[PDB]
Amino acid sequence: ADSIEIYIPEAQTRL
Amino acid sequence: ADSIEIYIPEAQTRL
Amino acid sequence: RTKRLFRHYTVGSYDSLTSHSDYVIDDKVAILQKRDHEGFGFVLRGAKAETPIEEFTPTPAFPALQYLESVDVEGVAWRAGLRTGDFLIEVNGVNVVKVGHKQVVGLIRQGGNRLVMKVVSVTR
Amino acid sequence: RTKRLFRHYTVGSYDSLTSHSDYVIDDKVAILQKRDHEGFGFVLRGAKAETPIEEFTPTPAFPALQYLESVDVEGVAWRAGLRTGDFLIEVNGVNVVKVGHKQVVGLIRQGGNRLVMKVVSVTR
Repeated sequence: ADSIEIYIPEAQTRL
Repeated sequence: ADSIEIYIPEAQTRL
Repeated sequence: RTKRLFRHYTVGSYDSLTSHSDYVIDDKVAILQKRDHEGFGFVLRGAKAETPIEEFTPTPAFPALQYLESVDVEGVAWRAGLRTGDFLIEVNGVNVVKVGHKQVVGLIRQGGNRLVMKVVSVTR
Repeated sequence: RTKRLFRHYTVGSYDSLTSHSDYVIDDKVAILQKRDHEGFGFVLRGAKAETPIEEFTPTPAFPALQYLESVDVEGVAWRAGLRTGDFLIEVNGVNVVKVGHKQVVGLIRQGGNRLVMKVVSVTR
């Protein structure tokens, strides 16, 4: 068992 | 020592 | 550099990735100047109290008693940067964090065409 | 009727009174028709991922990966009922809850001038 925090990258897109 | 749940009345107002 | 905090939680070989964002508490001062006949363009909502509720305890989730239920778009408050869900901290320099609804509304009406509000936006 | 739920915690003669209001999950459908030159009027933001993230787990606070980071007031999406912070659930009959940004964007673009979406709003 484990609990881990991670930054997942995000993108922005104007539509 | 106690943890109690209570409702408080809320009002709305247009300004 | 654009990114979001998630939590990876695993136990018994079952996995779960959930969003895990820190509370962003953003305090701002909004200054509202309306004409005699227009309204400030918002609906205020919160706890009724004939006197301040001293035992109220602010949390990141819920910093104060009175908040913005709705803001009319293109209205005065909207243009002044106020948005739905902002919590009122000060009204015309007066601390309202623990103040009953009737009294906060009073303070607002007293100001006439001018309204100065310190608010906080909580997002996650 | 119009009332909020507050928790009253007390221990050793100290009191706190805090509000613990649950998240509202409000699903809606939007139909968007634009002109060739105009935009839909929104900025989409969400996790980059080549393939859907199977272990992603929707929570009340965060139902899905791609969300509306802003919506142009009186733009096409706004008129269609979309608001800032809406979570994308389905895009042209494709489930996108767990889907990475590039692919969702690709679906939106394959649609041309028409976009039909299930989205979810969340508030506290």
